[PDB]
Amino acid sequence: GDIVLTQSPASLAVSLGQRATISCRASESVDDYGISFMNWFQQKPGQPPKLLIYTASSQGSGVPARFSGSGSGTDFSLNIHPMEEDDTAMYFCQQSKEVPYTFGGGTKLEIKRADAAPTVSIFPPSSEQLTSGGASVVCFLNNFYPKDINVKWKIDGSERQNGVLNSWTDQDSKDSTYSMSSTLTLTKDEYERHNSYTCEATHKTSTSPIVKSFNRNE
Amino acid sequence: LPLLCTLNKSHLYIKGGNASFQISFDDIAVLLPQYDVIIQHPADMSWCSKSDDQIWLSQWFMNAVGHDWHLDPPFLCRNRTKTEGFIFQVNTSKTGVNENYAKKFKTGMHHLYREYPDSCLNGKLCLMKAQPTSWPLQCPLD
Amino acid sequence: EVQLQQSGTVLARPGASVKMSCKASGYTFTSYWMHWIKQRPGQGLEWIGAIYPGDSDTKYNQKFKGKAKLTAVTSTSTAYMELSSLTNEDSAVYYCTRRNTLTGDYFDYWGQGTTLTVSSAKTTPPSVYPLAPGSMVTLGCLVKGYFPEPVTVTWNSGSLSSGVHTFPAVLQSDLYTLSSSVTVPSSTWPSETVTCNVAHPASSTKVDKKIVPRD
Ligand SMILES: *[C@@H]1O[C@H](CO)[C@@H](O[C@@H]2O[C@H](CO)[C@@H](O[C@@H]3O[C@H](CO[C@H]4O[C@H](CO)[C@@H](O)[C@H](O[C@H]5O[C@H](CO)[C@@H](O)[C@H](O)[C@@H]5O)[C@@H]4O)[C@@H](O)[C@H](O[C@H]4O[C@H](CO)[C@@H](O)[C@H](O)[C@@H]4O)[C@@H]3O)[C@H](O)[C@H]2NC(C)=O)[C@H](O)[C@H]1NC(C)=O
Ligand SMILES: *[C@@H]1O[C@H](CO)[C@@H](O)[C@H](O)[C@H]1NC(C)=O
Repeated sequence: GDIVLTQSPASLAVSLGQRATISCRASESVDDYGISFMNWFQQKPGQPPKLLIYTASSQGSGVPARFSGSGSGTDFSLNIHPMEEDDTAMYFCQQSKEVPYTFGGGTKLEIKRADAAPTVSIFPPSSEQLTSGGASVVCFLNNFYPKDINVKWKIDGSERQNGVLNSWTDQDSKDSTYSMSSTLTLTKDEYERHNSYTCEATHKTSTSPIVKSFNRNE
Repeated sequence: LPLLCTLNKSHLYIKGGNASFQISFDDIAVLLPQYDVIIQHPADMSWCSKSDDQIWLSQWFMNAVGHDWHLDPPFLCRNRTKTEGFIFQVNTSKTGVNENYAKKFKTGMHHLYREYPDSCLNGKLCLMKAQPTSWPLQCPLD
Repeated sequence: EVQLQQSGTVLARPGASVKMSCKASGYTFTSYWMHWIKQRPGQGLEWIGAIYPGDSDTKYNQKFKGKAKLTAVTSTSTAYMELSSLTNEDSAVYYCTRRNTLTGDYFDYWGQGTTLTVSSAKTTPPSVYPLAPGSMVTLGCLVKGYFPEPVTVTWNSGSLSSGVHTFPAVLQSDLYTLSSSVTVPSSTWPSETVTCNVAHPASSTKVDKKIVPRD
């Protein structure tokens, strides 16, 4: 019974000055009284949603003319043109035709820039951590674009998936790149049974992975 | 003689000639006095529609619920030159200066639609909208 | 000027109840429905319910009946939401928002959000581990095993700010772990000092860890 809103795309990258177009399709009509009960919100990290557009096409308070809503029935669009730096955000559509009020899944808008290879750095466990009984191996993959990247851990030539935790930064305010941290955590006992530790990054900027390693001996 | 129909005890419909409306009550202010057409007398309604049947049905409905065109508050309709389409809107909020009119409107509605429960509760913003609709297949024709 | 001010971050144990508040100003509190919205970490938005403070009328999403209870105190223009029988699924940011009905139905003003964290963990300070390598050189700091969020990380007391990446924390063994990297010219380290400064306000702790070469 609940109205389902499907946004597309899930994310997109747009060059400064160019057009971003986000779509929202509703599972049933949101029209009544000659108007369309569809609203759009912008949300930046750490902040609440901000009303951009209400009733499909009416401009929210203080919202720049570059934001434009259109559509009716089941098919709605938000256009942003020209794209500015401060428009990077999550965008949500929301229907207000029927309770329960429901929202689209969100579309992440990013700034498009030139491709950039990651700078990869690997770190053995600190003597301090080892002395406490633990062992974490850390790999940083910094300042890359686009965001899509595969990180593989190898221990003495064998791929290791268990014990890996990854974390990603959002797009950098200065250079519009992404960064990532990958940490392999194991017991001190397991860490000391192996010699070679490798962090391998596959990214579209190279056909071959960027490989950083150390040997626990050296 | 207009036909009146209640479906599922909640959805209200009226039909007369080539016109039919759905009648609903909620807090959405679709029309506002600063943007839309103010109706104090039946003749003001020529700006609400190009359809004479729509105008006649609207007037019949308001007369039937006991709207006194001379004494009672004015209501609103969308100007026929706009693209969004026909609609009129009556403030039936059971509150403040409007309470007497709202109570009378409630009585009129109970006379026209016996089995409709009153959604316009004490103090709440409640605005009746009448808009075009296809006559539901589950409603009768006489 | 319309403002909705929500109460601060709250930590609760599984099975407990919590009540959070939303104080409204700059408009007539009793003339608008106040709605509540849930947002789980990295997820979309889910409608909980609403209260009309003018007459105490309430509406709920079927999904939150028995989970959420909405009330209001009109004397202080404050709306409240009580969440009961708490589980990990309740950890989220919760927003209050005003619904306007002028030529639409829309949430025009929003509170800043209240974070709820449901956990059995006890306040624990971080271990801070230096990351030194085995033209430019990258150093780091691993901040492991703390609760609750947040920690703040700076390098050389804030004077080293460019070339820093501090990563969001992840949960590891019911405690948080994060890392920070800093990239400096090789001519500047180890000849000049590089130190990560970690603050954990909840445990009244600050740690400075100088990054020295390995041996
Ligand atoms: C649909 O219909 C509803 C119901 O009428 C509309 O809702 C009401 O709209 C009007 C706007 O036209 C609002 O009126 C204003 O009210 C404020 C606040 O007044 C209150 O508090 C005062 C105490 O400080 C008190 O004096 C008031 O009491 C008076 O009124 C009641 C009857 O309502 C009466 O019993 C008393 O004896 C008093 O006479 C009241 O409790 C008020 O400040 C405003 O007055 C100033 O401004 C007007 C300018 O228009 C000016 O003329 C006055 O001289 C004064 O300076 C004004 O009256 C009312 O508050 C709304 N009520 C609610 C509950 O929302 C709704 O707008 C309609 N909508 C549509 C879309 O049609
Ligand atoms: C309806 O719209 C036209 C302008 O498009 C205007 O001239 C006319 O007066 C309007 N009617 C009313 C009753 O305001």
